[PDB]
Amino acid sequence: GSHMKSTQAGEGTLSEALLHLQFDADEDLGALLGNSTDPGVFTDLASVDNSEFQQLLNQGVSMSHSTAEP
Amino acid sequence: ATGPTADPEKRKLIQQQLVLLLHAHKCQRREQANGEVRACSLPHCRTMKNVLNHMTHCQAGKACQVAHCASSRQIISHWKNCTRHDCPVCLPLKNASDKR
Ligand SMILES: [Zn+2]
Ligand SMILES: [Zn+2]
Ligand SMILES: [Zn+2]
Repeated sequence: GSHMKSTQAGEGTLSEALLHLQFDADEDLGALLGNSTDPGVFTDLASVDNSEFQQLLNQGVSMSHSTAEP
Repeated sequence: ATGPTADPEKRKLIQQQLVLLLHAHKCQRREQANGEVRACSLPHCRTMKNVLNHMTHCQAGKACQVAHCASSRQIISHWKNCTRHDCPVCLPLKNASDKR
């Protein structure tokens, strides 16, 4: 976010954002969630509740966004 | 006269949030093992790492009223139990993790 050419929508940006990052293979996040959870929070990824996260990620990297943070 | 029951933009947000969450947890974890770390490819890491710092002390599911705490915990609880070999949202991350 330090520098940018233009703030405009595009194609293949999110698939590149996926293919060029690192995931939970060499190390993982299972330790911060604790030994016990609440199944009332459990659902399918295609059924997630995230409309407030939509506004956080609209501040930069995506296929189409309203702005780009410094 | 009404909208559909499902939309692909929800799959794009959960994938853009999941790929950024899995990065932010590895970013948070590797910091204690390295003398220095480079600037991340995702700018939202700054805003999401503050949610992770709360979440190391939170596990109450839907009881927490914090916006990102419940949606992040919902992703991790799925990640810890899903048959990721055939789940359509887990599948692309499962494949992208291998750089060969
Ligand atoms: Zn980071
Ligand atoms: Zn919480
Ligand atoms: Zn799954």
